[PDB]
Amino acid sequence: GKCRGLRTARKLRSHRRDQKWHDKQYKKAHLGTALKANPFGGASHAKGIVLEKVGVEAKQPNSAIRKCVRVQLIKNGKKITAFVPNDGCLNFIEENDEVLVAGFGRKGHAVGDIPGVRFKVVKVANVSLLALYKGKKERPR
Amino acid sequence: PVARSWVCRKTYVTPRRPFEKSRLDQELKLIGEYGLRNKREVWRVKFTLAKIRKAARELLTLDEKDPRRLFEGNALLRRLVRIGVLDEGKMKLDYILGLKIEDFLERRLQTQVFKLGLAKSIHHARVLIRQRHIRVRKQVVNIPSFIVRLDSQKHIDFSLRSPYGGGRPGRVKRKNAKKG
Amino acid sequence: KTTGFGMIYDSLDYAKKNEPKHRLARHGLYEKKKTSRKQRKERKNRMKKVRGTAKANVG
Amino acid sequence: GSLARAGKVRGQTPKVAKQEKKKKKTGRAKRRMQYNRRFVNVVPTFGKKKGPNANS
Amino acid sequence: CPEWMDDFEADPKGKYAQNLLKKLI
RNA sequence: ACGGGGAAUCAGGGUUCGAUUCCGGAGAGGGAGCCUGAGAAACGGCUACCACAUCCAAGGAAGGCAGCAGGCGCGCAAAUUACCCACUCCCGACCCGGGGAGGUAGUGACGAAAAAUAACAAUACAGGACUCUUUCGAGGCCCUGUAAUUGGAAUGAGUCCACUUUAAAUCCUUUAACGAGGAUCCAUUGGAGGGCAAGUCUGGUGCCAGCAGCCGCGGUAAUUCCAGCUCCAAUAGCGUAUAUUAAAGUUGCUGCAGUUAAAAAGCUCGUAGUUGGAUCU
Ligand SMILES: [Mg+2]
Ligand SMILES: [Mg+2]
Ligand SMILES: [Mg+2]
Ligand SMILES: [Mg+2]
Ligand SMILES: [Mg+2]
Ligand SMILES: [Mg+2]
Ligand SMILES: [Mg+2]
Ligand SMILES: [Mg+2]
Ligand SMILES: [Mg+2]
Ligand SMILES: [Mg+2]
Ligand SMILES: [Mg+2]
Ligand SMILES: [Mg+2]
Ligand SMILES: [Mg+2]
Ligand SMILES: [Mg+2]
Ligand SMILES: [Mg+2]
Ligand SMILES: [Mg+2]
Ligand SMILES: [Mg+2]
Ligand SMILES: [Mg+2]
Ligand SMILES: [Mg+2]
Ligand SMILES: [Mg+2]
Ligand SMILES: [Mg+2]
Ligand SMILES: [Mg+2]
Ligand SMILES: [Mg+2]
Ligand SMILES: [Mg+2]
Ligand SMILES: [Mg+2]
Ligand SMILES: [Mg+2]
Ligand SMILES: [Mg+2]
Ligand SMILES: [Mg+2]
Ligand SMILES: [Mg+2]
Ligand SMILES: [Mg+2]
Ligand SMILES: [Mg+2]
Ligand SMILES: [Mg+2]
Ligand SMILES: [Mg+2]
Repeated sequence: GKCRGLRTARKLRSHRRDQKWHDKQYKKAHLGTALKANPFGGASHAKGIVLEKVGVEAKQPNSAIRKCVRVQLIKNGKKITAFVPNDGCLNFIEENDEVLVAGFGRKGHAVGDIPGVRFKVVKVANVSLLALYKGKKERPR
Repeated sequence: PVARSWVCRKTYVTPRRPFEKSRLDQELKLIGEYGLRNKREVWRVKFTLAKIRKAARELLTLDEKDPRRLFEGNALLRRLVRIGVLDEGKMKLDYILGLKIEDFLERRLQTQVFKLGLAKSIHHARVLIRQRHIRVRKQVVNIPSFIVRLDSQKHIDFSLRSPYGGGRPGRVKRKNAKKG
Repeated sequence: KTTGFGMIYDSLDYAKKNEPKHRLARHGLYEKKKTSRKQRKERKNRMKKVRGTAKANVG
Repeated sequence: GSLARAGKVRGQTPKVAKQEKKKKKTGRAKRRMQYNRRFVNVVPTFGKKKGPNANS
Repeated sequence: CPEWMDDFEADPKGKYAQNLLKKLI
């Protein structure tokens, strides 16, 4: 059982922080290795240069080709695979063009079918992908 | 450094469960019955009632002879009686916990304008208020969410600069009379 | 209704002594200089670069 | 895999123009209609409570 | 609706089971 | 990691944030050393060295925006090279001069408050309740709506005189004149299998394209994709990414667990620590 005496505050506090270090989320947030290894560097979004268009096999129970792009982040040069969400949207992207990339939705964890992919393209050449998809804006020339 | 103030509040809170049949139906009933624009007005009234209930609950746990309890309980009861939500014969603190949202919704200028017969519907009442046809005492009131004080209720008129009260025809009457 | 403030002075000379200049200008009893803040500031900083009498020779 | 099929289905979908329609009420008046549709005059009841979009 | 009970009982574990159960309650 | 006053969330206990307008501290590209002064180790003072960098007639000279604007760069990420000392106050020899302190506008969906996008009458009815009659009917009391059916009323969004505002203006408020039937003066953003509110309607595709936070949907009859129609959630706002809080009694002081789900040291001794039997009016 736990100590319960009136003079046990230091024991309780020290035990709580030591055991707190055994929590996955707490250790991830406070250890500093996760932030160092994060390609975004703790940012919500990032900007990168499209290196090549790639097709990724969907996971086994469902068969499909997910259209992604290899991007090189400007701020640190790290290379990333980012998912281009809607259909035909890969045709809006060219080679060696500016792209704004965001997270995929689960804090650096792969989402759904696409394996080892945790980023999605938000902007292509400073115009939103949604606007291009819905015909609100056209690709700048 | 500037000479500005930054005190501000949120007047409503949002429900934790966004989609549930009972809450949605009850809110829609209130909106339709009192001619409200959206659910934010319902949540605003709910928030004021919740703050009042929280203050009353804080006061109840105090001692009956505690001067703070006496002072702020008297103030709260007098504020609630003054706007017409509470009855003077029910001026005990616990009765505050018996108040409902419809009591606060009935004291709006929109519903009172409808009840006094100045308008033939709650929506007609809202458009009458927003169109500067309604005055309270001598001040033309433009805000539907104007909680009418109990003493101020007897002075709600048609705003004698308006066509319905002051007999000056508006744009449409003037144009249609020029066509003759 | 409208609400404002008013002053009635015992004499016009007292008003000219005690009133703020812009309120006198509203009545036409005062006129402001036509220079700008930038004009005066640049003239001052130019005059700061010259010695005694030549200060009056720059404008 | 191959990226040649990238806008296939959206490309082959036949275009259908949106029909012209009246404007929908906004604000208090829209909420009024909804209140009238859901709470004012609903007499029929056969123990089913068909949804607002019961196509079948 | 009795049709809901029938469509659920035909395939208690199927593409439409969850919707029909939600309708039943 | 500048510290506090404080902020977000929160039943109770807590967790997280606090560069940021108030108080205190530090610094003026990096160190160091000083003059003057009541008060600096002052940088919109000076003297050097280090790093940058300006003009040069090549001998020399001059630098310090983490002040206000503004530019570059960095980036996911942030406004005008505007007007004024009229207000608040400060400085001076001073009732008088000065103040990018400060005030006023500009940009501004950070965020917070209020709040339009229609109301009514008549018809005609899906119509319904209410009502007598015997079924029709009658019931013309009350309500709702296809109403591209009618009808006049009311308005501010705009345009725009004049005041008022103000240092001068702008805005708001006040008032002339004009200003609404698709009142086209036309609300959007997300969804419609479950979680979770709302279509196993129609057309296209056919494990493709894609959707899908999770479970899953798609392999020729797709309630899930691409669209039409319809529907619903919030609404002048609503999606998305990320940090964080509640949910988490999944850090457990309140208040968790350790036979088999993760878990009691192989066993005993033992310092510190923690805890420690009655009893005194
Ligand atoms: Mg630091
Ligand atoms: Mg801190
Ligand atoms: Mg700070
Ligand atoms: Mg910092
Ligand atoms: Mg300070
Ligand atoms: Mg210093
Ligand atoms: Mg610098
Ligand atoms: Mg120094
Ligand atoms: Mg400087
Ligand atoms: Mg200084
Ligand atoms: Mg600057
Ligand atoms: Mg840039
Ligand atoms: Mg910003
Ligand atoms: Mg001044
Ligand atoms: Mg002065
Ligand atoms: Mg300033
Ligand atoms: Mg402007
Ligand atoms: Mg936003
Ligand atoms: Mg707001
Ligand atoms: Mg106006
Ligand atoms: Mg839609
Ligand atoms: Mg659809
Ligand atoms: Mg759902
Ligand atoms: Mg449902
Ligand atoms: Mg999604
Ligand atoms: Mg779905
Ligand atoms: Mg938490
Ligand atoms: Mg809890
Ligand atoms: Mg557990
Ligand atoms: Mg085990
Ligand atoms: Mg053992
Ligand atoms: Mg011991
Ligand atoms: Mg003892």
